[PDB]
Order: sequence, then C-alpha cells, then structure tokens
Amino acid sequence: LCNAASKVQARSAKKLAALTDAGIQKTISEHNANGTDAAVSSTKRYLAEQRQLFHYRVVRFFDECHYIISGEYFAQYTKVNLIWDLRFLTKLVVLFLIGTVLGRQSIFPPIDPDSPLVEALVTKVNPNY
Amino acid sequence: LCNAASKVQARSAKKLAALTDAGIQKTISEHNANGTDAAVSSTKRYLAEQRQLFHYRVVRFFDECHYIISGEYFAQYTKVNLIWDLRFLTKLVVLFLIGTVLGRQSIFPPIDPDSPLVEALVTKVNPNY
Amino acid sequence: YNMLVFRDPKRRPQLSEEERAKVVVNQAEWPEEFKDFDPDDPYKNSPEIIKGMSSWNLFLWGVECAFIYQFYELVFPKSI
Amino acid sequence: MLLGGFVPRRFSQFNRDPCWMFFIFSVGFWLGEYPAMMIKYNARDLVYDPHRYVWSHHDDHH
Amino acid sequence: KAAPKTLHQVRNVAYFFAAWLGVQKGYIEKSANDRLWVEHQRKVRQQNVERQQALDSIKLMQQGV
Amino acid sequence: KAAPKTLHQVRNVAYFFAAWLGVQKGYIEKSANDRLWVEHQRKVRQQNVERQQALDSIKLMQQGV
Ligand SMILES: CCCCCCCCCCCCCCCCCC(=O)OC[C@H](COP(=O)([O-])OCC(O)COP(=O)([O-])OC[C@@H](COC(=O)CCCCCCCCCCCCCCCCC)OC(=O)CCCCCCCCCCCCCCCCC)OC(=O)CCCCCCCCCCCCCCCCC
Ligand SMILES: CCCCCCCCCCCCCCCCCC(=O)OC[C@H](COP(=O)([O-])OCC(O)COP(=O)([O-])OC[C@@H](COC(=O)CCCCCCCCCCCCCCCCC)OC(=O)CCCCCCCCCCCCCCCCC)OC(=O)CCCCCCCCCCCCCCCCC
Ligand SMILES: CCCCCCCCCCCCCCCCCC(=O)OC[C@H](COP(=O)([O-])OCC(O)COP(=O)([O-])OC[C@@H](COC(=O)CCCCCCCCCCCCCCCCC)OC(=O)CCCCCCCCCCCCCCCCC)OC(=O)CCCCCCCCCCCCCCCCC
Ligand SMILES: CCCCCCCCCCCCCCCCCC(=O)OC[C@H](COP(=O)([O-])OCC(O)COP(=O)([O-])OC[C@@H](COC(=O)CCCCCCCCCCCCCCCCC)OC(=O)CCCCCCCCCCCCCCCCC)OC(=O)CCCCCCCCCCCCCCCCC
Ligand SMILES: CCCCCCCCCCCCCCCCCC(=O)OC[C@H](COP(=O)([O-])OCC[N+](C)(C)C)OC(=O)CCCCCCCCCCCCCCCCC
Ligand SMILES: CCCCCCCC/C=C\CCCCCCCC(=O)O[C@H](COC(=O)CCCCCCC/C=C/CCCCCCCC)COP(=O)(O)OCCN
Ligand SMILES: CCCCCCCC/C=C\CCCCCCCC(=O)O[C@H](COC(=O)CCCCCCC/C=C/CCCCCCCC)COP(=O)(O)OCCN
Repeated sequence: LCNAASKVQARSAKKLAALTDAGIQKTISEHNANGTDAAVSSTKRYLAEQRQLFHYRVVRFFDECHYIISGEYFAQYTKVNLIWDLRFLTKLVVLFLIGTVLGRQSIFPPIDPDSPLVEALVTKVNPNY
Repeated sequence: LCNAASKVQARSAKKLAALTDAGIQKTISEHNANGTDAAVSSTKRYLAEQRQLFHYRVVRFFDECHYIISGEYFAQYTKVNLIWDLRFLTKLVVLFLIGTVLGRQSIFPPIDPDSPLVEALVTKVNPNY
Repeated sequence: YNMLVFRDPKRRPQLSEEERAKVVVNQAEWPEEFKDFDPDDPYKNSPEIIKGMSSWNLFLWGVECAFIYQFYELVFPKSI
Repeated sequence: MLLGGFVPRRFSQFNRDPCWMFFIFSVGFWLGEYPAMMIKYNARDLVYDPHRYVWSHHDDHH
Repeated sequence: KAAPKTLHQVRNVAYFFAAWLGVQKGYIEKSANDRLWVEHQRKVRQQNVERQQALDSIKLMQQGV
Repeated sequence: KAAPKTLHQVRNVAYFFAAWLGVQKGYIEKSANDRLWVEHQRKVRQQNVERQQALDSIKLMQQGV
C-alpha cells in the first residue's frame, strides 16, 4: 500500500529523467522551482491558442474550399491523396451510422405495432429496460 | 450563398488581423508561407507534450499526496483554499450523481415488480422506448 | 461600452486641444495595471481576485449547483 | 439609477470583481437549470402516474 | 500564401455534417415509429370503447325494459 | 523543488474516483432490480403452470374415467 506507491513513484521519476527533450526538461525544472504544474499550464496554453485560432480555422476552411472548387486540388492528385480520401470516406460512413444510432436512441430499429415481434416487447423480463 | 460566405471570410480575416499577439501572428505567417495548418500543429504539439508529461503528472500526484498527508497543506490554510475546496466538493457531488445515473442507465430509479407503478410500464405508448 | 443595461462611464475631457497637444505622455510612471490603457477595455490587465479562478469556472460551478439541485432527489430520494 | 460602477468588457473579465463573480455564478445556475430539466423531464424512463385520472386540480378548483 | 497542403478543416466540417445527417435520419425514423404507436393506441382505445358499448347493449337487452 | 501551489492531479483523481463510485452504486441498483424481475417472472410462470394443471385436473374430472 506504501511500498507499491513508492515503487510507482520511483519508476515514474526514472522515466521522467530518462527523456532527453531539452524543452520538456526545462519546463519541468522551471515548474518544480516555482512549485506549479507543467501539464495544467500546457493545457491552458493550448486552449488559449485554439481560442485565438478559431477565425484562422474559418479562413483556412474557406481557402481550402476555394482550392478544391477551383479544380487545382485534382490537378495534382496522387495516390497519397487517394489514401487520405479513402480514410475520409470511411470516417464519414462510420459517423453517419453513429449519428443514426444516436438519433433514434437505439441500436436496432424500433418495432412497429403491426409487426409480429411486438410480443417480444410485451414479454420483457425487466420492463424498466 | 456566396455573398454570405465572402462576408464571413472577410469578418474572420479582420478579426484575425486585429489580434496583437506576436507569437500567434508569427505562427500564422509561417504556416501561411509553408501552406500548413497552425491549429492542427498546435493540437499535435499539445498531445505530444501531454504524452511526455504523464509520468510528471504521476510524480506531481504523489508529491501533492505527501504534502496533504504531512499536514503542511492545512498549516497555511486560507479562505482561498476554502473556496477551492468547496468547488472541489461540488464537482465531486455532481460527478457522483452523474455516475449513478450512467451506472443504472436511467434517470429515475427502476420500478420494482411489486410496486403499483408497474401498470405505467405496461401502458407505455411506445414499448420500444 | 455596455454589458446588458450597465454602461461603462466615460470621463469628459477637460483640456483644450492646444493645451492637450503640449502634454508629454510617459507611461513609465503609470501603474503596471494600466499600461497601453484602452477606454474600450480598461480592465484587460486587471488582476484576478483569485488566481486561477476563471469566469468560465464560476459559470460551470453554478451549472453544477443547478444540476445537483435538480438531480439529488433522483439518487437520494426521501419519503413524505 | 444606473450611474456607474465596475463593468466587465466581456465574459473573461467577470472574474475581476467579487460581485460580478457571484453574478456569473448565479447566471450559470439560471441557464444550467434548464438543460437539467430537459434531461430529467424528457427522460425515457419517466412514466406518467397511473392514477393521474383519479384526481386533478381542475376538478378541485371547478 | 501558398496553396494548402492539407484539408483538415473541410474534413472536420464534413465529419460534423455527416453526423448531423445521421442524427436527422434517426430522429425521422423514431418520430415515424412514435406516430404509428400513437395511432395504434388510439385504435385500441376505440376498440375497447366499442366492446364496452356492445356489452352494455347486451346487458340492456337482458334488462328488457 | 518548492511545495506545490496547486493540487490539480489529486483533484482529478478524486473526480475519477467519485464518478466510479457513482457508477458502482447505479450498477448495484440495476442488478438488484434485474434479479427481482427475474424472480417475479419465474413466479409468474410457476403460477401459470399451476393454473394449467388445475384446468387439466378439472377437465380430467369432467372426462370421468
Ligand atoms: C443518460 C444521460 C445522462 C446525462 C447526465 C448529465 C450529463 C452531464 C451534463 C453536465 C453536468 C454539469 C457539468 C459537470 C461537469 C463535470 C466534469 C468536469 O467538469 O470535468 C472537468 C474536471 C477538471 O476540471 P478542473 O479541476 O477545473 O481542471 C483544471 C485544469 O483544467 C486541469 O487541466 P488538465 O491539464 O489536468 O486537463 C486534463 C484533465 C481534464 O480532462 C477533462 O476535462 C476530462 C473530460 C471532462 C468531462 C468528464 C465528464 C465525466 C462524466 C462521467 C463519465 C462520462 C464519460 C466521460 C468520458 C471521458 C473520456 C476522456 O483530465 C482529467 O480531468 C483527468 C481525469 C481522470 C483521472 C484518471 C486517473 C485514474 C487513476 C486511477 C488509479 C487507481 C489506483 C487504485 C489502487 C488500489 C490499490 C488497492 O475533470 C473531471 O472532473 C474529470 C472526471 C472524469 C471522470 C471519469 C469517470 C469514468 C467512469 C469511471 C471509470 C470506469 C472505467 C475504469 C475503471 C478502472 C477500475 C478502477
Ligand atoms: C448508445 C451508444 C451508441 C454508441 C455508438 C458508438 C460510439 C463510438 C465507438 C467508436 C467508433 C469508432 C471510432 C469513430 C471515431 C469518430 C470520431 C473521430 O475520430 O473524430 C476525429 C475527427 C478528426 O480526426 P482527424 O481528421 O484525424 O484530425 C486530424 C487532426 O487531429 C485535427 O486536429 P484539430 O486541431 O483540428 O483538432 C480539433 C478537431 C478534433 O476534435 C475532436 O477530436 C472532436 C471530438 C472527436 C470525437 C467526435 C465523436 C462524434 C460522435 C457523434 C457525436 C457524439 C457527441 C460528441 C461530442 C463532442 C464534444 C466536443 O475538432 C474537430 O474535429 C471539429 C469538429 C466540429 C466542426 C464544427 C464545425 C461546424 C460548422 C457548421 C457550419 C454550418 C453552416 C450552415 C450554413 C447554411 C446556409 C444555407 O473529428 C471528427 O470526426 C469530429 C466529429 C464531430 C461530430 C459532432 C456531431 C454532433 C452532433 C450534430 C450537431 C448537433 C448540434 C448542432 C446543430 C447545429 C445546426 C446545424
Ligand atoms: C507495442 C505493441 C504494438 C502492437 C503490436 C501488435 C498488436 C498486439 C496486440 C495488442 C494491441 C493493442 C492495441 C495497440 C496499441 C494502441 C494504443 C497505442 O499505442 O496508442 C498510442 C497513441 C499515440 O500514438 P501516436 O502514433 O504517437 O499518435 C499520435 C497522436 O495520437 C496524434 O494522432 P493523429 O495525428 O493521427 O490524430 C488523429 C486525430 C483523431 O483522434 C481521435 O479521433 C481520437 C480518438 C477518439 C476515440 C475513437 C475510438 C478509439 C478506439 C476505442 C476502441 C478501441 C478498441 C480496440 C482496443 C484494443 C486494445 C487491446 O486526433 C485528434 O484529432 C485528437 C483527438 C482529440 C479528441 C479527444 C476526445 C475523443 C472523444 C471520443 C468520443 C467517443 C467516445 C465513445 C462514446 C461516444 C458517445 C456519443 O496514444 C493515444 O493517443 C492513445 C489514445 C487511446 C487510448 C486507449 C485506446 C484503447 C485501449 C488500448 C490498449 C493498449 C494496451 C497496450 C499494452 C502494451 C503493454 C506493453
Ligand atoms: C459577454 C457576455 C457574457 C455573459 C454575460 C451574462 C449573460 C448574458 C447572456 C449570454 C450568456 C452565455 C453564457 C456565458 C458564456 C459561456 C462561454 C464563455 O464565455 O466561455 C469563456 C471561455 C473562455 O474564456 P475564459 O473565461 O478565460 O475561460 C478559460 C477556459 O475556459 C479555461 O477555464 P478553466 O481554467 O477554469 O478550466 C476549467 C475546466 C473545466 O472545463 C470543462 O470541464 C469543460 C466543460 C465540460 C462540460 C461541463 C458542462 C458545461 C455546460 C453545459 C451546459 C450549459 C448550459 C447553460 C449554457 C447557457 C448559454 C447561454 O477546463 C478544463 O479542464 C478543460 C476542459 C476540457 C474537456 C473537454 C471535454 C468536455 C466534455 C464534457 C462532458 C459532459 C458532456 C455531456 C454529456 C455527458 C454524458 C456522460 O470559453 C470556454 O472555455 C467555454 C467553451 C464553450 C462555449 C459554450 C458554453 C455553453 C454555451 C455558451 C453560450 C454563449 C453565448 C454568449 C452570447 C454572446 C453573443 C455574441
Ligand atoms: C469523521 C468525519 C467524517 C466526515 C465525512 C464527511 C462526508 C461528506 C460527504 C459529502 C457531503 C456533501 C454536502 C454538500 C452537498 C449537499 C447536496 C444536497 O443535499 O443537495 C440537496 C439540495 C436540494 O434539496 P431538495 O432535494 O429538497 O431540492 C429539490 C427541489 N426540487 C424538487 C424542487 C427540485 O441541493 C441544493 O440545495 C444544492 C445547492 C448548492 C450546493 C453547493 C453550494 C456551493 C457553494 C455555492 C455558493 C457560493 C458561491 C460563491 C461564488 C462567488 C465567490 C466570490
Ligand atoms: C451515447 C453513449 C454514451 C456513453 C456513456 C457511457 C457511460 C457508462 C458508464 C457505466 C458503465 C458500466 C455499466 C455497468 C453495467 C453495464 C451492463 C450492460 O452491458 O448494459 C447494456 C449496455 O451495454 C452495452 O451495450 C455496452 C457494453 C460495453 C461497451 C464497451 C465500449 C467499448 C470499450 C472499449 C474498450 C477498449 C479497451 C480499453 C480497456 C480499458 C480497461 C482496462 C444494456 O443492458 P440492458 O439494456 O439492460 O440489456 C440489453 C439486453 N436485454
Ligand atoms: C450518456 C449521454 C450521451 C450524450 C450523447 C448525446 C447525443 C445526442 C444526439 C441526438 C440529439 C437529438 C435527438 C432528437 C430527439 C430527442 C427526443 C427526446 O426528447 O428524446 C429523449 C431524449 O431527450 C433528452 O433526455 C435530452 C434532451 C435535450 C438535452 C440537452 C443537452 C444539453 C443542452 C445544453 C444547452 C445549453 C445552450 C447551448 C446552445 C447551443 C445551441 C444554440 C428521450 O425520451 P424519448 O424516449 O424520446 O421519449 C420521452 C417521453 N416519455
């Protein structure tokens, strides 16, 4: 209960010391000196940057739309772009299926009252679920 | 359909130019020159940093546990710490309630078979839901 | 500016243009709280009352309090 | 009379004054109680009282 | 300002649109099922009323006033 | 290495633990309800069997062998 905690802390300390990233080590040392948390500071910095980059995202979206519509994207089409587009299509399909499932709030389609499967609904072991 | 898109793009461009952050502007200029996306790069940097800071989080957790257990935290207790602890308690309570709701997969407690409310379950308009 | 019906008061100028033009601005003497002072955002650099407590955090605290108020009876119901 | 006082320029400034901190807490309560009612009162497992036709305020006040 | 080497933002927007369309499909299906069940319950109540009326008529004939 | 000015990690761990405990409470409640309903269904089936046996016995007596 205490030996295990000490062992875990020692392992994490060894791994933290092992990494040879100058920036990470510098930030860790600075936060340890100041007594602050590096991970939380990184999270806040990332959120601030994303907040300040929203309109950059919008501008990039419009620029990409113009690039695609102009036909310049397909002029330099390559196999790598085909692979990326296949990945994109797969994600679209899976998202559509998930959206349908959430929209009907049920994995399976609901049973119509005129279907012969209504008996199954009547014979539920636990009507609450 | 096109005038609205142009207006939105112009507004976002104006807001992007308005900000007076040297780092944000420098990154935007560099990515525009290179044709890359700044927001995605920021996301990847944040994820990499968090991946490299996991054991730092563990070490900080153990250090904080030692600090609290040693009683040094309560020695310098102030009103601000009380406010933070009240926030912490509120989050704990709300998380507990949400966890219970998810655990039983129902907003309300399930009805027992011997309860007189079973009729309501029998008289559901749509048995599927 | 305005926040709902609450409008930020604005100090009326007292100096004439001729006298005003002769004034030398030295922000080095200004407090750190008010540097690059902007009438449209005078509290941009103002310190937080509690370090690390954001406005969104308080908003979320209120939302959580409301959720507790509405959901506590669902988890710990009491008899009449 | 609405003459003056601290006025935050935007949301992020509500934390620069204790009174506005309490105000934003209250606004959060106000606006977040509505989603809670949506979730609670539109729940799948919510069931009307079987005896709802036994008595109602409409008969009583009539 | 060179041409974009990636289309991340457009892909994200398309992801959102696809999820939204799926949600609409599911909502439409659920609404149709709910309407069907409402009509079925109404028909059941009507049949029950007709059965009760028939029983009352038979009892009235047995009364023989 | 100064003392920590914030306890974010401990608070996050406590948040996770609280959510987990709530999940356990809900799971226990649901499991108990499911067991109760299973027992109720078993009793219903037993009662149906007894009723069928009684009906068969009455029919046997009517047969009068
Ligand atoms: C049917 C519909 C019902 C609907 C109901 C209503 C729905 C909600 C409506 C809204 C309600 C009001 C709003 C309430 C919001 C509450 C949440 C919130 O605000 O969060 C922010 C809050 C942090 O806010 P903060 O303090 O201001 O942060 C300051 C900085 O920003 C900090 O910045 P940072 O840099 O730290 O950022 C990272 C930070 C922030 O990250 C986040 O924001 C996370 C996401 C936030 C939302 C979480 C919602 C949770 C709701 C319940 C679960 C739903 C699914 C969530 C999926 C999340 C996927 C990531 O990450 C965390 O918070 C980490 C949390 C996880 C810690 C993991 C440690 C595990 C250690 C285990 C050790 C065990 C050892 C045992 C040894 C025993 C030996 C004997 O984070 C949390 O509260 C995290 C809660 C996580 C709960 C997870 C529970 C999962 C289920 C149990 C586990 C089961 C599987 C595993 C079992 C293993 C066996 C034990
Ligand atoms: C009952 C149980 C059922 C269980 C079913 C199964 C459950 C799942 C099991 C697992 C299945 C396999 C795994 C599938 C994973 C799929 C997801 C995934 O991987 O995502 C990664 C993928 C990005 O991956 P990547 O491309 O590799 O990223 C590269 C870089 O990392 C990029 O880095 P970065 O820097 O870009 O990072 C940010 C990025 C990454 O952030 C994320 O990763 C986001 C979270 C990822 C998970 C999303 C899961 C979604 C699943 C369905 C929804 C569930 C709730 C999700 C809540 C999310 C809260 C944030 O953010 C986004 O992705 C942004 C997406 C949102 C765009 C919003 C733009 C809206 C514009 C609208 C304009 C309309 C104008 C109309 C004008 C009309 C004029 C006539 O992101 C998405 O696919 C995002 C999908 C978001 C869908 C949201 C749908 C919400 C519902 C509809 C909206 C209803 C309310 C609003 C209506 C308003 C009126 C229209
Ligand atoms: C060493 C052995 C190797 C294998 C040997 C051969 C095989 C042996 C058999 C066993 C193999 C085990 C599986 C392989 C390992 C997988 C884990 C791994 O290595 O990941 C590293 C990977 C980093 O690798 P990397 O290549 O440097 O990636 C760079 C970045 O990821 C950046 O990537 P990016 O640039 O491509 O970004 C893409 C994009 C796309 O990012 C995303 O979309 C993020 C993912 C979103 C969730 C999608 C589903 C994920 C899959 C779940 C189901 C997994 C089933 C299979 C698991 C089997 C495990 C045994 O990212 C984003 O935009 C950022 C995401 C921000 C959104 C965050 C919020 C997400 C909300 C999700 C909502 C849906 C929740 C469900 C409910 C919804 C209700 C409405 O770390 C992660 O990010 C892991 C995150 C997930 C952790 C849990 C995954 C499942 C459990 C795995 C257990 C593995 C145990 C291994 C034990 C080994 C002991 C020695
Ligand atoms: C100018 C006027 C202002 C209002 C004046 C009075 C009223 C006038 C009317 C308008 C009122 C609007 C409401 C107030 C504004 C709220 C948004 C805001 O300003 O945020 C500032 C804030 C940035 O400024 P900041 O104050 O410096 O905050 C710094 C950071 O937040 C960093 O904060 P931190 O350091 O304290 O960190 C806290 C911690 C805490 O952060 C979090 O935990 C993130 C939040 C997690 C969800 C908790 C519940 C949130 C509330 C949902 C319901 C809201 C209902 C009420 C909304 C009413 C809206 C009118 O952060 C984290 O740990 C990072 C979170 C990462 C995890 C992400 C994944 C979350 C998953 C959640 C799980 C649950 C999902 C549900 C299902 C679960 C099933 C199992 O933005 C945000 O970060 C919020 C982003 C989301 C925006 C939407 C919020 C809801 C809708 C707002 C509508 C706004 C309308 C405004 C009208 C203006 C017309 C032009
Ligand atoms: C040996 C020692 C052992 C010690 C063990 C200690 C164990 C402690 C366990 C946890 C205890 C938790 C107690 C608190 C939660 C109580 C929940 C409860 O009873 O709720 C029911 C009650 C409701 O009771 P109810 O159920 O009757 O109400 C329901 C009413 N209807 C039906 C109409 C919806 O919930 C509340 O009233 C919640 C109110 C909010 C609670 C949080 C307050 C936080 C502070 C906010 C104000 C300050 C903001 C300042 C901002 C500005 C700053 C400058
Ligand atoms: C819109 C989805 C929202 C998602 C929120 C999820 C929150 C859940 C929190 C509680 C979870 C534990 C609940 C315990 C009881 C579960 C019982 C169960 O399976 O219930 C099913 C629901 O269960 C499921 O459908 C889900 C089963 C498990 C899903 C797993 C998701 C993917 C996990 C990937 C793991 C990858 C490896 C990671 C390892 C981590 C751990 C080491 C429904 O039950 P009934 O309707 O009564 O019966 C139906 C038949 N008559
Ligand atoms: C575990 C949670 C997982 C969360 C995933 C959510 C995904 C949902 C995707 C689809 C949503 C739209 C569905 C449309 C149909 C809903 C119909 C309905 O009400 O169904 C309820 C489901 O409804 C709910 O419980 C949720 C209602 C809405 C919840 C709102 C969530 C929080 C919103 C915050 C708003 C704050 C302001 C934001 C402004 C942004 C936009 C301007 C279930 O009951 P039924 O079986 O249909 O019948 C009940 C009759 N006895």
